[PDB]
Amino acid sequence: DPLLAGLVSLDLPLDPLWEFPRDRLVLGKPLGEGCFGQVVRAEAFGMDQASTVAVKMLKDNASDKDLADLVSEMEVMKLIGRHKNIINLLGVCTQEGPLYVIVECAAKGNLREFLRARRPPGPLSFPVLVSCAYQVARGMQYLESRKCIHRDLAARNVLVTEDNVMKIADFGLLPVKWMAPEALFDEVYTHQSDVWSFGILLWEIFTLGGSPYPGIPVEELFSLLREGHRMDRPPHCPPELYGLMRECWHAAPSQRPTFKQLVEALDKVLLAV
Ligand SMILES: *CCC(=O)Nc1ccc(CN2C(=O)N(c3cc(OC)cc(OC)c3)Cc3cnc(Nc4ccc(N5CCN(C)CC5)cc4)nc32)cc1
Repeated sequence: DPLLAGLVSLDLPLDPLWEFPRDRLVLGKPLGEGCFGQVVRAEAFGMDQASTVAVKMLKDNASDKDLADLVSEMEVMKLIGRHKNIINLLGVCTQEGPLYVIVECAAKGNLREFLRARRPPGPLSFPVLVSCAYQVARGMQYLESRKCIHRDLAARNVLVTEDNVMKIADFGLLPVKWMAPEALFDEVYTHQSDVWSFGILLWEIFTLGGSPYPGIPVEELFSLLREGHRMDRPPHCPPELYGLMRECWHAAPSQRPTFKQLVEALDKVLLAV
């Protein structure tokens, strides 16, 4: 791999808006596993005193394509801007050392595992669940306003902080069960296909980390969706929230709610409870 094998130093351009001093960073233990590169917990000073963050870097066997992908993800996160319910870029280290991309840490892991660990034989009351759904819709509303189509919205892609704040990951760049029909069949992706995926995520939330379309092989999902198959109401789900899911899975993208409406609708349920 030319660039990584050939250069003693990697002369990425200095962006002063984002560059973070390496000596104010303390690298710690690895985070998750290793399918999306190498990510570690770290402490960052003066983001005065410390705070916990997550740091992505190249695995020691990275290819030039891994380098390009890390850089591109970095660049995309710079343009998207900050919001409470997404994993935010906090800084980069590009000058005179290894490439480090510093983002927000979410101590409790992804939403699917958070929910499943806390299943009852309470903790996952109706208000907690609606709050999860609400927070994710707010993040998606933000992303949509920044013209960012996620394309892989799922509970495994939503991370949970120490304070139970939902944060969407992988906004900057088997998934088939989260894909809208127009994306499944015609590889078309729009904000309204993210809304479909959000419907699946909603079902995920109210089955407390359940797996979508249980018992069904991915190969048959094509025709099943074509024949108009839809998942049924989760036991932990009032008919009015199920109505929301079903609307998100409208065959016609224009007849699905927008994220603005999902936020307003879920906000209402929260005030009531
Ligand atoms: C192949 C499956 C797999 O390994 N998935 C996976 C890998 C790594 C992470 C960790 N991340 C993460 O990648 N973050 C991130 C980086 C980044 O780079 C620019 C961009 C992002 O979105 C745009 C996100 C962020 C992040 C924030 N917090 C956490 N916290 C975390 C805490 C605990 C855990 N656990 C996982 C599993 N188990 C059993 C216990 C605890 C994971 C993550 N992580 C990341 C996530 C998934």
